Amino acid sequence: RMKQIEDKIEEILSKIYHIENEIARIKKLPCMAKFGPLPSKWQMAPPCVNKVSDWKLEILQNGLYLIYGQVAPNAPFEVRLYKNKDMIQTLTNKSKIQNVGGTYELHVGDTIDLIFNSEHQVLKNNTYWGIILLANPQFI
Amino acid sequence: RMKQIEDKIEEILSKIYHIENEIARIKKLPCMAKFGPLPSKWQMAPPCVNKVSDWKLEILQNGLYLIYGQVAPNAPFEVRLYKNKDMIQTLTNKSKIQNVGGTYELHVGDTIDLIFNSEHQVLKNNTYWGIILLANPQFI
Amino acid sequence: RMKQIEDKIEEILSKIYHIENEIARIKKLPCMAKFGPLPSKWQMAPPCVNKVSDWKLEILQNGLYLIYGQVAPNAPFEVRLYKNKDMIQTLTNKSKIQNVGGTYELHVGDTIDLIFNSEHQVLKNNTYWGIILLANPQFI
Repeated sequence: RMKQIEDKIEEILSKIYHIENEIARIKKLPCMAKFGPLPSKWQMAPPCVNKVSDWKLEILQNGLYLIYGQVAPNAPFEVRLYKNKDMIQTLTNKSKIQNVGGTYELHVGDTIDLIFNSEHQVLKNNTYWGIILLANPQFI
Repeated sequence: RMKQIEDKIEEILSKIYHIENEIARIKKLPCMAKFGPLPSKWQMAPPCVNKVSDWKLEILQNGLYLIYGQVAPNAPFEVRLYKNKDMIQTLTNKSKIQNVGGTYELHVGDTIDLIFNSEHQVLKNNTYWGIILLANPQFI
Repeated sequence: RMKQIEDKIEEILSKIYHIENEIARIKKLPCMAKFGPLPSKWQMAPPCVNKVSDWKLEILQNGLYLIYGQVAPNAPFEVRLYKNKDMIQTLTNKSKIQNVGGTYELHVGDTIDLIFNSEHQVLKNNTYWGIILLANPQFI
């Protein structure tokens, strides 16, 4: 009868250890990435995105993303944000620092790219763009 | 004295079971909805919103929402997003695919509607809009 | 041998109490602030922001923020949103209610201010702006 009690106590300790493991994991528990400003390249925080090349990223998780950034201006001025082949934003103003992005549903395999007409039209040390995953509902 | 120990062990098991219940619930624990592209109608992920009619939704929780979507163009072109009776955005460009929405504080009872000037001006299979609840602070 | 069992049971109870404390804290666990519409002044929900003056706020945590609001129009019309000294948005339209803000990376010490050309150009009872912290990755 002592042995039973002692065997239950051993089982209880083990469950408590398991629980503290679950709690540790809960305490630890969004996906984001940013390119630039140079000299910084891709910075990230399963991944929802994969860097492709400078200024260009690939989406690895279906979902609702917010894209953000700024282009600092330094041949007509033109900076374009692309989703795959579709131009999704064009920046045209050479005087002011301009915001880039918006909220987009994106699917596995999509790419996002920020392309400069002339590389030297832009102050690469105050120009950057990033992305954050807001949600991944089943319907996307 | 054995009985006490055994009764405490029974009480402990029950508390552990309760704890694992609380953990299960924590592990399980945003509100979102999307209309379209057709043939899809309302898709959702207490609810913060209630569908009203096609393209139209009602808010059931006070809060800060982000509205998103795109209108794919196919009589002057005009698509309008409404909050109640107030037009909150107008889309006028027949060439490019255009984003819809922005961040809005919304209150219980508000409605959001996307209204097309001509139904057939739009490619309904690449046009959709959705909403996500970002936060519900007391001040809204 | 009884004493050992009893001492283990005491230790177990204490661990369970600790666990329920951790769970309580987990259950309790975004930073936001809103100014206006008047007569309301600053409303908030370590803080990520500190009010400075009416319509003006200081950032105390590095991070990615979404700024939102609306200006309800009532000398050429001009309302400007500032980040430090940089104008980041200008509102110029005296007919429609206009959205303010966008997504911005902000650093400790930055200020955000909404400045009216003429105070009485605006309906202060339907004009307000607010901010929400989306994320604080190491790279900001």
